[PDB]
Amino acid sequence: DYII
Amino acid sequence: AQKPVDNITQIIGGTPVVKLRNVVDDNAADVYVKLEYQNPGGSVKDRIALAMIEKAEREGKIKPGDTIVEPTSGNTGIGLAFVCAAKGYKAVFTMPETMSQERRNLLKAYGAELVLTPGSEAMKGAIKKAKELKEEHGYFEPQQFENPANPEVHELTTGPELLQQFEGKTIDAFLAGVGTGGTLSGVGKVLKKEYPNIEIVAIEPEASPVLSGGEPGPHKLQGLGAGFIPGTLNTEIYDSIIKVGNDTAMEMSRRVAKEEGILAGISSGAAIYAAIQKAKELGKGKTVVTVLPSNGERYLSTPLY
Repeated sequence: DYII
Repeated sequence: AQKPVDNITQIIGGTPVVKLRNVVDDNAADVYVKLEYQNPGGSVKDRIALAMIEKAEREGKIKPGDTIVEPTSGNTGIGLAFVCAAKGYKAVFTMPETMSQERRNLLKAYGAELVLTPGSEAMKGAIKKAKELKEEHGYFEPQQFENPANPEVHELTTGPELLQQFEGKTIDAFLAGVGTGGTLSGVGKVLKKEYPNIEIVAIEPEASPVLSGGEPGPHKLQGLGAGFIPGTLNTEIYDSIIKVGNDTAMEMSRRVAKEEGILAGISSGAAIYAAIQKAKELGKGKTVVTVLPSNGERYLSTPLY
């Protein structure tokens, strides 16, 4: 999933 | 060189700007890149980590020694870990168990505690667990996708730095990848005010084009593509959106390292690719600016390099  | 400071957080900001020479043609606009990996913690997220902690301190929501919590597998966790170590706070991060051992080692090197959530649950599981921990334990949650100090610090620091750097020049287009949207929103507000004819352009992954109206999906542009429209994104700030594919972004980051000597992350290759596309449209003599959020050294174990 996202890497923020 | 800066006079000595008592705390490393006093060197966050004031990042340099380099003009590109080789990956863009002499027929296109000039393209300039702001090196946000020159912040002392290594990414743009030093700015929002400092700002969110300092605002909560100034509002009495936290005091030195307190523990904060944030769900993050990326540069915001590194930023918050760095700032908390520098300012005397304790940090807890939640994240899916798919995060690399080296990335874990980096957060723990600053003294942070990690709470790993099921890999199959991805960020949803980490968000759920951070909220649970916040309510059980009284932790402060910065909330990078909602906290207004995120776009506000870009309105106060990153944006106005650019105005100083481009004095006596007109910026014709500013482009930025959207993760939280704080960079695009705060820089864009300041630049639109000073340069009312500027175009402001959002960049997002082709594979998860939620700002374009499409569906979220898995993608590899680290730092971008939250899969939703963040609270911290002003959806009115941009005039257009450029979608970038996984492979396109990685090919550009490789070109820029080899041909400009600028070694940056995947999201930087997406930003530069979009900025070159915009520069070709605007043609010679015009000025295009974008931001490079993170350094290529943080990606040596990914397919990028």
